Amino acid sequence: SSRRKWNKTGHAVRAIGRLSSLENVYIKADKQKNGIKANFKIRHNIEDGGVQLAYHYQQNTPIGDGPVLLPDNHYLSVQSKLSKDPNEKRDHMVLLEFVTAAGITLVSKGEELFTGVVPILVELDGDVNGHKFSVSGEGEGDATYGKLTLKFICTTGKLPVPWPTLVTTLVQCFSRYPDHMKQHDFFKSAMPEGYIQERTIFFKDDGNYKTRAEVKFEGDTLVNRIELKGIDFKEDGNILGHKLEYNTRDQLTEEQIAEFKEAFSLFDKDGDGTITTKELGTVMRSLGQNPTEAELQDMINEVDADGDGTIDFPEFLTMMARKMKYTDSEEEIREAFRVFDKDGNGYISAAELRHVMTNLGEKLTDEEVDEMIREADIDGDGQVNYEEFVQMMT
Ligand SMILES: [Ca+2]
Ligand SMILES: [Ca+2]
Ligand SMILES: [Ca+2]
Ligand SMILES: [Ca+2]
Repeated sequence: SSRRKWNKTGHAVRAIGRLSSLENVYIKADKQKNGIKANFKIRHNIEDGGVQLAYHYQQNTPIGDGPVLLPDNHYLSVQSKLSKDPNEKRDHMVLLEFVTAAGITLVSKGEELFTGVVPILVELDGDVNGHKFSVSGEGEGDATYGKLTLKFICTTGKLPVPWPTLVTTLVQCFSRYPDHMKQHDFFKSAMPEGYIQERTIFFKDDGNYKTRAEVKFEGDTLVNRIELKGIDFKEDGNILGHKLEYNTRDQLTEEQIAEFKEAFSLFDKDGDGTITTKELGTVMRSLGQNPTEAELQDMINEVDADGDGTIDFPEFLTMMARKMKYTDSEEEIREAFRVFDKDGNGYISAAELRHVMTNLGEKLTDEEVDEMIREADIDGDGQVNYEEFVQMMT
């Protein structure tokens, strides 16, 4: 019951950390190229702990002359699930993804090509630090639901980088745009003739990928043909060392749902099943921060799938599930620590933890605070240090 009070307060602090970061796929118009650009950050969990970040910069430009839709700023929100085919002997990846557009609060001819199930083919040739490879993929897309299902095989044998590092490179035309956002769908507007998609992908503390792809219909089939070049990777880093987790570790016990609901209720103080800017502002002040109305709006917008300007319960569950699927960076975890460690000395004291609990509205007398400090205090100094916090947080 003191482990329930860490869990709750921890989840709240994590929720605020999610709402204050930029996890989606940000798309903007690029009038000079009659297309778009994007930027986003991908997290690759490192198998023995930690996260490997990959910073993406993207440009798309139409292959044809016909007119295209240039969007207002918005984002795509991706849910990916990687798995293995138990009968496949070759080095491979099975991928299932659901992609939805959002970020604009409350139809081109190309879009007609996507109203049913469309076969897909993908072909990639790569070269990373001189290690060459090829990948072929096939499956289908159902843009009505933002859905893709694909299987990929490394046709040259063993893949010299981890599969997850290639997911972004391996058809954003299959995204589901909501009815109020159909005029911002560049990708389908450019079909059937297609677009060129280019990226540079920076793997933090390591090398980079450069990619160029052509995405277009070839008969009935939507084809993505790509070349990729990787340079400057460390032979012992996460990429060439194969130190990244493959598998989407996507639990969500009913128990975990229940813990997220408890943190939800800390925000949703009128119990109506949705969090407003007023409510989010209340929580953040009480934790020491002082956001403006604009920032609170932008925070909500980051996870506001229906665009009504509030975070409803299912939208909060979705946000929290994703925040637990991928590991936080050391900078992020330190930030969370600093919410508690108010004097910055590296130690959460009983006094500091009371101050946060008092301030967040809990009745908890000196007594139970102690009980909480004690629960987390591994080395018995009567305080919680960074490493004890990191553990209390998993
Ligand atoms: Ca509410
Ligand atoms: Ca909403
Ligand atoms: Ca302190
Ligand atoms: Ca301690």
